[PDB]
Amino acid sequence: HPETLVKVKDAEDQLGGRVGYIELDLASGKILESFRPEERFPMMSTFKVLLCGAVLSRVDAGQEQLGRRIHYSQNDLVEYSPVTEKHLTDGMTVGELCSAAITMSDNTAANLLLTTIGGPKELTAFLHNMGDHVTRLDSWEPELNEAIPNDERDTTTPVAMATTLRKLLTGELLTAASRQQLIDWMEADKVAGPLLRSALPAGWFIADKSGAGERGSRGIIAALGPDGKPSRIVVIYMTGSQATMDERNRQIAEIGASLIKHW
Ligand SMILES: *[B]([O])([O])[C]([C]C1=[C]C(C([O])=O)=[C][C]=[C]1)[N]C(=O)[C]([N])C1=[C][C]=[C][C]=[C]1
Ligand SMILES: [Ca+2]
Repeated sequence: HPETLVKVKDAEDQLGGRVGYIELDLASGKILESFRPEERFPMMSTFKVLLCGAVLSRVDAGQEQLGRRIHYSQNDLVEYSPVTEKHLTDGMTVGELCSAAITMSDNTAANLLLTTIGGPKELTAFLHNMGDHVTRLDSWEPELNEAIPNDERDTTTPVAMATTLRKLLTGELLTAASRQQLIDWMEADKVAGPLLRSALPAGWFIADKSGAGERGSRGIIAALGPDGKPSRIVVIYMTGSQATMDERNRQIAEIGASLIKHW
């Protein structure tokens, strides 16, 4: 496997569109390497981690409980809701909704959680308020996956997302319990098998969240490291090609193989 930045540029060569990449040291926050760090990419389902950050912040502020059961109708269901579609009678707790949104990419679960915080506008305010003046959520699922227009809506940058993820996971913004719950959900991710996880050696820790959108869009955010503990943050986004799902998966896995090999 080639050097990581070479592999990233190669992925872009093969896919077309743009590929963005950043690797951060978790302990220090220092940027180790990057490519297109400050360019915008659609967040796609990766936003669901930030959403649950906002939910946990409200729990920490005594405004929400993870045990609170939410009921909803079949009319609330949108595409890609593999968990929520199974609980129309019994409903789901806020904590269960976050697990579904993060670990299964459940869209209705995300929408229901957005409602609890006051919508995409309030998620953006939450981000602005913790120091992220770049990332913006403008739409609900499943419209936010349009990857254009309109036009910088529903976007982040690799460095914005990486910095914000780091603050959520290790900063004093959330309580220790809440930081732990957020990473626990990400560690339990069920649908990112073919991505960074495919290149992960035995004994390593990974907590991640993937996403997919229109116009060749794919992405992953991760905290990972050897010896069962995370030590670096990795964010990879891609958009603006006609690449099939399999090919986009392959390039991300190959970037992963590279950054592990050249750790
Ligand atoms: B999303 O990325 O905001 C959402 C759900 C989804 C997540 C993942 C993943 O890897 O986490 C993947 C596939 C879908 N995306 C969509 O709702 C989008 N319309 C979509 C749905 C199916 C396949 C591609 C895109
Ligand atoms: Ca290029």
